[PDB]
Amino acid sequence: ALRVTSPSVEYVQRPLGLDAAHPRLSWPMASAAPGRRQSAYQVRVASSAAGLSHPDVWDSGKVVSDDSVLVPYAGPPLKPRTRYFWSVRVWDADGGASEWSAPSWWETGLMGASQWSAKWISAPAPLTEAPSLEGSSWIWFPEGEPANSAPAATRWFRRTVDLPDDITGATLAISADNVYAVSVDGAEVARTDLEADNEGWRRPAVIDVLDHVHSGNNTLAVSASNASVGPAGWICVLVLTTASGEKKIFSDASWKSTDHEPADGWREPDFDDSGWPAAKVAAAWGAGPWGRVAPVASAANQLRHEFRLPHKKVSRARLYATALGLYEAHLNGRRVGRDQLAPGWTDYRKRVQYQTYDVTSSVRPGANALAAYVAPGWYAGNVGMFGPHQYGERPALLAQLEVEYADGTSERITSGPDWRAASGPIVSADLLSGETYDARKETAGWTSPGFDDRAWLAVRGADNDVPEQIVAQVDGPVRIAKELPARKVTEPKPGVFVLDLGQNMVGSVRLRVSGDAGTTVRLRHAEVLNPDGTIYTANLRSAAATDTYTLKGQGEETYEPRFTFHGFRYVEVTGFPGKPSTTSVTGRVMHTSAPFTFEFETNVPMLNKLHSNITWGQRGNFLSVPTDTPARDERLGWTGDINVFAPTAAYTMESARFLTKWLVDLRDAQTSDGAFTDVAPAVGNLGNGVAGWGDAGVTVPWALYQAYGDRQVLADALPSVHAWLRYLEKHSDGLLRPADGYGDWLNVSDETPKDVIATAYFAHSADLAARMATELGKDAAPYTDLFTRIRKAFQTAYVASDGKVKGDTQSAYVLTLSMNLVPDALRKAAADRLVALIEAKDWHLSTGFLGTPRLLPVLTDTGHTDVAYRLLHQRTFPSWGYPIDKGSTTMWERWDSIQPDGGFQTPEMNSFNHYAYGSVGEWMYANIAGIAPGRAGYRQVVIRPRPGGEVTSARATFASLHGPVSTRWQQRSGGFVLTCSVPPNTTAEVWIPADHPDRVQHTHGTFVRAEDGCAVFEVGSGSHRFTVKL
Ligand SMILES: [Ca+2]
Repeated sequence: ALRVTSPSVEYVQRPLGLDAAHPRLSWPMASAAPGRRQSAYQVRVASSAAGLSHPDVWDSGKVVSDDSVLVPYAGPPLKPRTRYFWSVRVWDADGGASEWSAPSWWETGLMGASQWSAKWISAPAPLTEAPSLEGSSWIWFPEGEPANSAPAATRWFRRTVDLPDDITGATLAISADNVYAVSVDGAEVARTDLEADNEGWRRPAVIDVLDHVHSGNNTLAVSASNASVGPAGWICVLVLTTASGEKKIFSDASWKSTDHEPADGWREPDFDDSGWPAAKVAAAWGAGPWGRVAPVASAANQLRHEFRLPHKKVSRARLYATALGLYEAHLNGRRVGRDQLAPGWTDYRKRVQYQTYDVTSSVRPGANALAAYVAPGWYAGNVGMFGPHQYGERPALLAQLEVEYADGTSERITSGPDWRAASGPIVSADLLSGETYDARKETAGWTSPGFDDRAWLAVRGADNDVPEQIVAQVDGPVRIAKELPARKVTEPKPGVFVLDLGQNMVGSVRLRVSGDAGTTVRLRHAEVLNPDGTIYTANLRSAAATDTYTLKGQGEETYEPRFTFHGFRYVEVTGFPGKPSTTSVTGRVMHTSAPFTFEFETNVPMLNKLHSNITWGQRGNFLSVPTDTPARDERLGWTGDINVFAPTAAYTMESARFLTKWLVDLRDAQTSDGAFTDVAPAVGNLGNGVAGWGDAGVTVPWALYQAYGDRQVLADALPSVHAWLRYLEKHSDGLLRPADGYGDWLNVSDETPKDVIATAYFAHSADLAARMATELGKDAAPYTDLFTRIRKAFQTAYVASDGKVKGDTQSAYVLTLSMNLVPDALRKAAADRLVALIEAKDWHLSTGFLGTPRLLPVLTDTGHTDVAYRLLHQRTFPSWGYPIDKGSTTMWERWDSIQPDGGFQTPEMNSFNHYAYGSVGEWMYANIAGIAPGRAGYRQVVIRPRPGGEVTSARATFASLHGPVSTRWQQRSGGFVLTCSVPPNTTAEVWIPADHPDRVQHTHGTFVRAEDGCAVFEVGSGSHRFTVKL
């Protein structure tokens, strides 16, 4: 008989906090007997597992249908905060019913803003703002009008100040147009450098100076330099904290200045400056050309609330939470959940995602404490190459804890004005810069009741814009999926240790260290090494990717960052007490919580490595949004990159929830004139309307539809697709598109004309829109007609009588053949020419981002699988093999990220972890493993392994929505054997290469025809075997 295995709701088993009005149910089935199809199903939903025999929510009754995947709930409207139990049974094609599936459940979340009574809260200004420059003045030497114009020169400044007794803290905030070097009592405490300056006056530094100040007279001295003729000035505040409040010392006319280089000693207390004139105020803070300049603070503050619960039996407790920023919540001394970087990145003006946690076993009778760290994240911290405060200035928390009692009563505890805040140990936390943690600043016991917080500060209501929508998180929360212990420790310079994790990973480390309180360990993170064995970080650009930990002197300390992440294979450790060992550093690999769904293995080590690298490049960049790179100061949701990689991504991980979520981001960013943006979420004024980039709005829904059969993804995308096509028609001339855009980005000196590219993508988008309309039973004629008209305009403009395409590049042919743009009479000629260009390059590809994903497929489509294998197995540059031979463990941004001479490509743009060239994956899975969808969502699977190159042996399992699709084939002593497993309610078309077609032995299925050297079989579900002996 047929049985239901692993039923799911919205792609997952037992989702907690699901807000869908009509959650989509799936029931993979298993059967030892071949050839099974579903004729009917019946779903029941009830308020308890036992209640399913007499269901109180829904009973579909027996529904005549072969649908078994993503069937929408169609009972009475669902209520918020409710657990729904469900079960399904089916009838096979004979009429026999299965067992009822073992009962399962989903639980709704809050389903709408009105169900929140919590308030947004933030730590108060002393905890979320850096010491500021307000009250201070920009000063210079008294020459002319320095705020307008000063010479390109250095000026010198001194001030002796009498500081109060009992100083407990001291900070210096300082900025200069253009650079400065500041000292206290002759010891330099900070500087900026002329060569490194790029409008550094915009970014004041804040420095702790307690170790250099004392009571009584202290001498401050500053040199400052103006880089060119124009505005000059420098500004500072020295804040001294004592138990009786703050004292501030400003830059102002009480400072002495000189314009002639002073004698040495000029920084020392007893130097004679009595002949130096007073410094001149160039502008008060806020005045001059410099505006309201402020230092940036990025602390992850602690927020907490104690409360009393009744002594009654708890039936259930849930915490719903989110942040404008990032948070980690704690309840009664125990961290809540296992998510990292919650709530993730959305356009916070339009939506923020909330999380739901089961905390039933954490709540207590009597005294309870709820607590959270709250950090800047994407909301307020550095984002890409664009700096901080993209959405707001200060992070905010929203939290609602609901406890239900067995007597039917309940309590609700929320974020609000009664919460208290403290700085705690996380001094700085930034996604790009890293995290700085001082264990001495720990407040032991703060996540537990009975804690003394009388000297904590009242929280404030947040002044953040309220997101339009608060929605249950759609994608899998980022979680640690695995740990990578350090594989070796080197010491390439004295006291500078480099630990190799053996894999370029994304996440952060656990540091174990024992040593004296006050010892500071620094951890820098790198993707690659210099030839001397030191870490190379130039390609990271402005992202420091440095975590700093100061010890509390308490046994074997453990430090695990919370509010940052890096992309790296190597960790450089400085300041370690003694010698780190491999146990000192362990990588914690973080990404979206989605399963891997493709196992692939061949007889060829290099292909197995290529597959590993693909899955590592994908997972490294699947953290909240599909990113271009996880390591440098970028990490943006680049449309081009996911456009090319989506079909491969949908083989190797369950990518439906992740890319569904991202397409919501893309549509949130679509411009008012219908242009898809270059990145989504849209930050930093990057462009829009770019061919092969903005087209992700069409190609990514289609890729999800092909992999999963997800009709809802198409329905939700189609109106944005219409608006995109309308935009593209408006921005074209007789349907020909401008030669603008990125083009075939990072091709190997084989540049395709951008108008050929742009017009090809326009047509392809029209083609896909017709295919979507068709799948949805909508009217496709307008789109089909549009496609027809673009293809004609395209062929006339760029395709010659002999089949030559304008630009005569590898990508020019790849794209036209792929998108069905070459007239059919000329496909042979166009493909012949492609092969000719490959042969001419000594059997190397030349394609960039847009050409590469379609190259091996086009080669196979046109009867050149042998050539595809040649490219695939190629080891010399450019190739997939070239980087692998150089020790790659991910896909690089460039074919030559490490060049053949051994040097690096330009650090201006050179990542070792972009998934784009991993798009070769889909060709391997479809052709070596022989697993491809004949109908959307693998309702029919085409099993067409094409042996070739060095592959004589392959095995694969794809975790489809209908269940596992497996293949295993072997060529040996003349003979071929293929076995496969095809799940119930699906069918397969199997192609078996054979000298003599009608001689193939087969356990199941029907010979239908001979084609291209193989017997073609049609087969139903089950375990099949095919053999060809001689
Ligand atoms: Ca200047």
